[PDB]
Amino acid sequence: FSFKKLLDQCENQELEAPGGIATPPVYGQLLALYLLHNDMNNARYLWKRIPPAIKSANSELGGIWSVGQRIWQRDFPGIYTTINAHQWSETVQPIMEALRDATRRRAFALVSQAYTSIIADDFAAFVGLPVEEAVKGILEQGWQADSTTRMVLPRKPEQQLARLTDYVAFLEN
Amino acid sequence: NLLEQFILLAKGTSGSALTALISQVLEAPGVYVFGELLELANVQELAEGANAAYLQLLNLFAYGTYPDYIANKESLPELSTAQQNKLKHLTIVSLASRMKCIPYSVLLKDLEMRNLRELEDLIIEAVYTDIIQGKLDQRNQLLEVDFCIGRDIRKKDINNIVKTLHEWCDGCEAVLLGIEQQVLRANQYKENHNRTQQQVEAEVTNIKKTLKA
Amino acid sequence: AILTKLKCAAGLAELAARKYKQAAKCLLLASFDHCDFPELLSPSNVAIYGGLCALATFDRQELQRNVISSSSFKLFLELEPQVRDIIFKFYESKYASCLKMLDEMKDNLLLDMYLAPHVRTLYTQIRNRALIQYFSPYVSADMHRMAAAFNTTVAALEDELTQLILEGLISARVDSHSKILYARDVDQRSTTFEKSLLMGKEFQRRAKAMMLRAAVLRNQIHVK
Amino acid sequence: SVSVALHPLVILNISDHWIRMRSQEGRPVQVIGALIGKQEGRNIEVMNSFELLSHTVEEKIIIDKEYYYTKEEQFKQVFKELEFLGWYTTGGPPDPSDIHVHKQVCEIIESPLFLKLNPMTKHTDLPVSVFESVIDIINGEATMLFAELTYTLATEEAERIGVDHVARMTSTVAEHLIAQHSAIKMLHSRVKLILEYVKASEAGEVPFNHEILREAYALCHCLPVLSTDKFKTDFYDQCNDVGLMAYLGTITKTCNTMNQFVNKFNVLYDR
Amino acid sequence: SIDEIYKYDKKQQQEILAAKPWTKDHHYFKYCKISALALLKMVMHARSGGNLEVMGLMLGKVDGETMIIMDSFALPVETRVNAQAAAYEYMAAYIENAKQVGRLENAIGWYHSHPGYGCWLSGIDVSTQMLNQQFQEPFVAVVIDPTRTISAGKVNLGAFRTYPKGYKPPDEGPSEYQTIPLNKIEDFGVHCKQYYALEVSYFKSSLDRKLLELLWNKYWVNTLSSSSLLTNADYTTGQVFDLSEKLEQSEAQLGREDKLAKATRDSCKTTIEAIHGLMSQVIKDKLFNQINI
Amino acid sequence: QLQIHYKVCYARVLDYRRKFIEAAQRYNELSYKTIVHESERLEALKHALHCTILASAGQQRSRMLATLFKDERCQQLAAYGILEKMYLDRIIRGNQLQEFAAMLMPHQKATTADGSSILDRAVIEHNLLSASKLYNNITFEELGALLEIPAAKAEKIASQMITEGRMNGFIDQIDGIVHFETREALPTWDKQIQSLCFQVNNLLEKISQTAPEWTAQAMEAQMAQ
Amino acid sequence: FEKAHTDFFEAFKNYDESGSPRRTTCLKYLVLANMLMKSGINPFDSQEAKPYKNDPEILAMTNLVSAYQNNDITEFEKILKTNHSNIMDDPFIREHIEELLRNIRTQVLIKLIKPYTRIHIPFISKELNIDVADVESLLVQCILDNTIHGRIDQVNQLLELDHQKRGGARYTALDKWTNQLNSLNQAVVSKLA
Amino acid sequence: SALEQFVNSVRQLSAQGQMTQLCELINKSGELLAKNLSHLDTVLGALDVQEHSLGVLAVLFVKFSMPSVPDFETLFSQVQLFISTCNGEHIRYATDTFAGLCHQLTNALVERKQPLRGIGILKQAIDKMQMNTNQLTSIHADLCQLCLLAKCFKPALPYLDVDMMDICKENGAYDAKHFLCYYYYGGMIYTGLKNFERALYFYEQAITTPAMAVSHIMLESYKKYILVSLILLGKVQQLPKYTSQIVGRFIKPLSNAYHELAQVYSTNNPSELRNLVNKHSETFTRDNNMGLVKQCLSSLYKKNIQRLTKTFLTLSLQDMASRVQLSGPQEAEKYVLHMIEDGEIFASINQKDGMVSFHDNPEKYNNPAMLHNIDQEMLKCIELDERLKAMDQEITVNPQFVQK
Ligand SMILES: N#Cc1ccc([C@H]2[C@@H](O)CCCc3cncn32)c(-c2ccccc2)c1
Ligand SMILES: [Zn+2]
Repeated sequence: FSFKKLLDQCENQELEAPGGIATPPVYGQLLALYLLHNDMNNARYLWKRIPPAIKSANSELGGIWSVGQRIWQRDFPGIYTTINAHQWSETVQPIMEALRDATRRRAFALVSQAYTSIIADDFAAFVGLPVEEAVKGILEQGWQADSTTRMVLPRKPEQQLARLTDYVAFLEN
Repeated sequence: NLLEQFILLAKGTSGSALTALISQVLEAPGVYVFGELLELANVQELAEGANAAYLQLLNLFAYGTYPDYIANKESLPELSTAQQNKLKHLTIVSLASRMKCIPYSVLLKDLEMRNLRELEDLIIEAVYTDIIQGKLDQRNQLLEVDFCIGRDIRKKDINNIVKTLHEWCDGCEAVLLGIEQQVLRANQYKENHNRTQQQVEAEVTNIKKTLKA
Repeated sequence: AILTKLKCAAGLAELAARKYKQAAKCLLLASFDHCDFPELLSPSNVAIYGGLCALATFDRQELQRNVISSSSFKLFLELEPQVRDIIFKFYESKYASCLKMLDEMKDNLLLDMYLAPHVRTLYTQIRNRALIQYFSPYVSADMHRMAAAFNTTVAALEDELTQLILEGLISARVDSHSKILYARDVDQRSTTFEKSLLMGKEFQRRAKAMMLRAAVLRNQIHVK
Repeated sequence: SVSVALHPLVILNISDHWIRMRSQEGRPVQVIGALIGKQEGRNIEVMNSFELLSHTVEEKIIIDKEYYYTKEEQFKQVFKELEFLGWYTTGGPPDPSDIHVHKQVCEIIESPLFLKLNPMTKHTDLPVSVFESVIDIINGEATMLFAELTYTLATEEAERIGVDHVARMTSTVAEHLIAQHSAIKMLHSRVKLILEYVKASEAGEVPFNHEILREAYALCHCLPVLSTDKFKTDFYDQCNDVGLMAYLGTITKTCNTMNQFVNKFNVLYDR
Repeated sequence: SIDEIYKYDKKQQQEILAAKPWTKDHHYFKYCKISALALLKMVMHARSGGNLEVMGLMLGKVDGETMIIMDSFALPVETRVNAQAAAYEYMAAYIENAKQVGRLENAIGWYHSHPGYGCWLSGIDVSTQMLNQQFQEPFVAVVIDPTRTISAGKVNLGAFRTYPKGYKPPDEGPSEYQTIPLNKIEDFGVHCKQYYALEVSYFKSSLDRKLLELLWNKYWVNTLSSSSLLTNADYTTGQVFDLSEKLEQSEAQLGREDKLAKATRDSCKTTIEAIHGLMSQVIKDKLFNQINI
Repeated sequence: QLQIHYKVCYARVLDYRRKFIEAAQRYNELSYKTIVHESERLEALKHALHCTILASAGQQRSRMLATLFKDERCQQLAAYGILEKMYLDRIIRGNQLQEFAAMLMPHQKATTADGSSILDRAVIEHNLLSASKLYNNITFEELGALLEIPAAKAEKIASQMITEGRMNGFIDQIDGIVHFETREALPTWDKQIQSLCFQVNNLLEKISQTAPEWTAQAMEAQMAQ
Repeated sequence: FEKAHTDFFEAFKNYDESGSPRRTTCLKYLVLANMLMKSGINPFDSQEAKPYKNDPEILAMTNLVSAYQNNDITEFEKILKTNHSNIMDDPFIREHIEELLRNIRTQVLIKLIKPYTRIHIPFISKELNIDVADVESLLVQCILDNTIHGRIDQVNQLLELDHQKRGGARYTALDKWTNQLNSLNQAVVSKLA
Repeated sequence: SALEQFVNSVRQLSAQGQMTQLCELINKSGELLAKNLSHLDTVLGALDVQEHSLGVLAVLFVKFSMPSVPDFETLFSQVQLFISTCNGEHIRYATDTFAGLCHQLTNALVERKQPLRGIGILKQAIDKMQMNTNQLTSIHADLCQLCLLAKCFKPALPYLDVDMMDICKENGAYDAKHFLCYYYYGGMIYTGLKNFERALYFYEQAITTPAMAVSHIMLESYKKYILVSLILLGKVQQLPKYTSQIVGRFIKPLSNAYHELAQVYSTNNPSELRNLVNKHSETFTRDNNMGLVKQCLSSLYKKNIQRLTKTFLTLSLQDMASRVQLSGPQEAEKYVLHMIEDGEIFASINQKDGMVSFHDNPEKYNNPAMLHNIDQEMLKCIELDERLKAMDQEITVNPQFVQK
């Protein structure tokens, strides 16, 4: 829940903006949180609205935007590749290692709900894990992975009386 | 009654006659509750002696089930076929007390039954003795029990009766309170609507009478 | 001889007007004995026109009542055995032979100056009605013995009954993996709920729009 | 043995018959009549009744059979699917005279029922009592005896509404949740008294009744009532049907209000 | 005591009938008292007919400006003015048998059912009642709606007395609203001014009072174990069909006396009945389905 | 003797002529004759009861079954087990029916008389109605095992009896399932609520009579005051 | 077929005072046209048929009529097989034999599908004594004529019969209400043009 | 000095009531010509914190020549403080000058290219001037324009998600430019957030406005409405019957590239649509709504795939790509996967044999969640009816309505 509060605080701080321009750490945190919450429209608009001078003086924003571009193209291998290509002073890392976990859960849910059968290599690329790791991990949920054909088989996952009295009171006046 | 007849035959008997009468009670069809005979001090005095197992056997037919006898077959006296059938009927009743849709697998495992025909024959037997009333769903492999008799209760099982009845009374009180509150709210809504309508009409009449000047 | 001539003239006029059902209805009531029109219609042409138009537009009950179990028209179909065979094979659910004879007589029908403009659409309607009548008794067809019951192949069959389903004439779904035409009937409760919720959504949207319009007209907002 | 379902209309018939005769002759007299209904398998359902003409000769009541047959044809004209089920009278426990009248009624149908009402009663439950006739061989003699049957009150929705209307003798939400309130009050009082008896037996103020507490435990086991998944699906089906009906009614009401507002707007602002 | 009404005074009845004050006053009869037994009898007879109209007679007596019904019996009668003329023999035989078994009260009116379309007098009912007040005077016409009795949980009953041909009453047009279907709205509108509705009250004796009080001790089960949404289900669909037709007519009027308001009233009635049924179901679920461990 | 000797001969002739229900009625009538030598009344009652085989299912026979069931003297008869199951609509197994047939007599034991045995067919159709009250649905080779007939014969009999209106249900041949009455969820909910409230009423009534006044009326006054 | 039946009856009753060897043929034609309409129900029970039906010049025809009214496929085809040389020999009888058989196979089949909700087509083939191709043809013809209310699963080769009737009258009413609300709601809003 | 006497009279009128006299005295401008205008700006805020110093800031911002102030820094600071502490209803007496000051600030920020710097100011000015949230002011258009030029679309969302029931008159003023600007800019803000359902509504309300001339905002809103309707729906939604005849007589001919795009869109040919886009690429980029035209190109493919669900129970990837003109089973599979993820389709992918399988809607209305949804719709309808009844009752008590 701290991620939502940090996002709100960063948005408010960028709105305060003594000069219209926020500090580059706040820009990076806001972009990382936008990527984390899978909100790509606001992330892209933040990228366009970041001044070019801030971009040139802060090369980290390029890495966060490369990860965002990978997310925009729905390129999960690219997402995992670009996430593990950058580091900073533990203000974007907590919200970017948490981005990887959210991306992995998203990929798992997408494969579960979209595929009745997916190749082991494709599933491993989706979850960003080694093939044998991905196949072994689906053990207690029963995904019926098969050898030789290398085909996985994803599995799909009061006050009512007051309301009714309100409805009748409305209808009868 | 049938159990009351056996109690009158155990007023003074003790020893081997008591065990013979206990076996007759457990075998005679139609009697599926044994608490009145179990509470007798004469019967309870069997807890010490050679016939103690017999008393425990009665405690199996009043509070225990068939799996409780399978695990203690050596300790208990060798049951007759009729007594085993009665114990299976009581196990069906006990299962029906906690769930109203008993899977066939649970009945097969608990009653140590061989196949589906034998189990359903036993269930039909239990229905014909009026201790349970329900229907057999072969396709879904269920026994939907509509009614079942109340088995015997220990002195520690009366607390559950009090708990359930207290919860039911609290639910009834809450429902009545909600009904009264909803009646009050509906009446308030109706009176407020009528008051606002009459106030609007009065304002319109005042404006109309002012417009005539 | 006078009523028959009027019926034939009306049927021909409504055939030229591309109203095939009425043309069939007027040409079916003609009498064989009173049919001698060297300037209007030959008896064979009456049979061909009536049979083709009825096969195109009449449903099963009407076709049986008016063409198959009518003693007046039986004489006309005696002149043209091919049309009678086509009609009776359509009724008896023998579509391969019926469509084969229709295709065989297509060339001769295209030289008829009064039916040639209508041959294409009449054949299209006949084939569509045959396709509808084939799947009517089936909850699950085979798309085989069906691509054979018609002249086409399985792929051309998918092309045909995809547009038939899209047009709403056949309420079905084609499974292209196993190549089977399944019948989907309705989910009446779900459709009712969906349509009611959609109506409520549009009602709320246009009520908000009308409230904004009332605010606009109240303040006399306009572009000058 | 049979299972009897009794309609309250029969009870009202008998009570009105007794009241009319008592008012007509000044003193309370015993009334005799017929009970009709439907028998399906072992289930008897008594749903109507009509008065029977009886003559007291010497010290014995004889049922006029000709009048019974004319009335049987009369009620066959209107109730085409109702059959003669038995007879009814008023009084206390079944008297020896009731045996005589039941023997007379047995000449009409094979196994009649016998209803008895107690207009002058002291207990707090319904004085209706139903019996069936049995023949017992005692000391080498065939004697008629009455075996009491257990009856339930047959439910018809119109009958329930009429009985509630004639028993109560008096916002739509408030009027609706007063019929619910009374039944819930009765259920709550009964459950509370049962709970108090159980608590008294537990701590110890009344003799330990094994049977009563066994029935109490069975009653506790009867809850919840039909908590299966199919029941939940059906319940939410009904809830959603009523919700869609409410949504459509609300849309209609809002359309009417919007029409009134549009009319007023067009009148005020000249359009 | 409440048993005074059940005592029949033949001499007083003959004197009142000889006096016949109702031939002078035109709105003489203002009240209709119906016994509990008679009301129940007509209710069961009306419900037993299903969707088909049923009719019977009801016996009673006049007291002051009140018509009192003691009992009611069905008629084998099954459009037709004075349809009881086809069952005169049944009426006479029933009257004779009733007099044999101590039913000293003579015929006071006729009742018939209006399944699902309100309690009023149609054109045929007005003619029948007008003929009845010429010969069988005094006479009152009771109309029962069993389907709406089920749906609303309230006895839908109405006693009416017509006006003679050639008499215009002093308006009396408050017109308490009643949902009349689109097919029966024209007859109701045409003939609404040719009759007036008596005030209906009910009574019971001491024995009926005691028996109902004791029967309620075991009759509360049926109140708490009944579903209204399932019994009067086909009635609601017919009401929705009629309401949609009314909405169509109201929209046509909008395109052109405020049919939209009447359609809204009908929709509100139907929807309120449905929500009442749902409230009963929710109460039952709370009482019996929420005692789980 | 007088005229009862004629009645016995008449009932015997009615038995021979296959006049089942009339013979049962006559035998029941002379079973109550006081002037007979006691045990002969038991023989007349047994002969009246032995019209479970000689009988056509309907209304006149069901009333006779009820009359015999309400007899305390029928408990001494070996056919009582057949009677109680036939009146209460219970499954009659093979051994008990075979014993009943064994204690019959050759003319009552009409070998074919319709094709298969006339009594065995009636028992099979009786066990199939009685199985429709214990099962929501039953497969073949289980209904056939229950009635001790081949699965094909069980399906044929059930199908023939469904069309003739004698029983409600339908057959699914693909799964081999006979489906009996449906018993939908909400009417069952109402019935179970009514049964639970009946239990509440019965418990209240029983408490008020094993402890009259005392706790019963004391607590009734306590809650109402 | 009705007028043919009456004409043949009149010919049979009027041909007694003339040529002998064409009296039985007219009776055969009369009973053929009687059972061809499948509604005559006029077996040899008629009193005027005593002189020429009691005498067994023809007997297989009486059994054929009895089987036709009894809807017995086995008996009908047995009389057509064992009792030869007096039924199939007539060219007039033969051309209506196949119409007669299909008349009874339809009536047996209607009775067979009544208790079922899903019935195998090989089962119907064994019951009607006709192979599965003509079983499916007869089912298609019956379903098209609204005679049988069911549908053929061709891949599994089984007839599914419409037995469940969910309450749809409520949903049609709700749909009409929704459509009227959709039309009325627009009409109200357009008044504020 | 005149300024001292005017300040004294302003202070006297404040806290003494009679706000009409105060507004009349402030309306007596033209004496604020002295360039000491800042000395009296901080001598009156002690009591009745800010109702004065609003015409002062107005005349400061309408000085024509750039606020001499450092860039304007100082004037911006005073205006921000004024908006922060103008204590609500005091400035509502003169609400045309408040909106005018907001317009001046918005124009100054737009000219110097820092709109975000004033995005948060207008949020304070909107809710401190409107009577309720359902009241459209002229600062709504300014806020939308600032949130549009400086691409921060989220601050404007609370001011766009509320449906407007009343429109502020603002002592005259409030031309139709503010209404059209607000609805056009809200439509473009929703379009950027891909809320096409509400963007279409906003665009429609822009075109619906009564008009006797041709507005540039009206034409742009119509042209974007066509595209948004082609994206959200498969066709161009029919405009309301009450739209002014100007849009169908001038704006429709002036928008022919978009009508041709809709016409070629009605035929389900992606190649034809791409050819049309390349043909009119000059007008789509000049109108600056290119990339929304490409969204129509992308949505045509989704429309084609959504049509396969109405005919096919199961299809291959290869022949699906053939049907929708995707040229490859892999692209078809990626399209299906994206549509499944977005919820636009109910389908499954089986690459053992390369098959898409189209399912029905799993929503059967037998769950408490649908009960909650229907209750939410019921509540919205009930509040709609309550608003309609309130307006009805307020019209009824109007003396003008009673007189006629
Ligand atoms: N006396 C008189 C009488 C008059 C009318 C009717 C019927 C009849 O007209 C048909 C429908 C219209 C209608 C409304 N109320 C009654 N009716 C009937 C009637 C009553 C029950 C059964 C058959 C006829 C009797
Ligand atoms: Zn009427």
